[PDB]
Amino acid sequence: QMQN
Amino acid sequence: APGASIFRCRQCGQTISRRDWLLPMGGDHEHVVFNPAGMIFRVWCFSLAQGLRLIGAPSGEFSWFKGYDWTIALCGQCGSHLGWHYEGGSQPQTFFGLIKDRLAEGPA
Ligand SMILES: [Zn+2]
Repeated sequence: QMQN
Repeated sequence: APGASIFRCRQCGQTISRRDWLLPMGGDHEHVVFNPAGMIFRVWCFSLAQGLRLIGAPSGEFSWFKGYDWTIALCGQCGSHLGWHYEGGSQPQTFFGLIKDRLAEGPA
């Protein structure tokens, strides 16, 4: 979801 | 009476950053990027931010900015994912990459  | 000066969390209104703190990383404050889940993000780079909570230990995996390790930045109030904190690089050592459409811009 929140990975860069 | 400026109307563009500060950025708040769009979900709760927590104070996060200021227009004055926009940082042109590689010559542009805006970077359009996608993550391994294929989500596209319009990221604004800031030298400074407040009211966040940085979670986990820094990672260099899939970093959009060469030489920087990232941590997830959540709204310290509501827990909304607002972007990432970048560190471990040079000039600058650290900065924030915040997701533009997750912030509300307005007066102080
Ligand atoms: Zn919030």
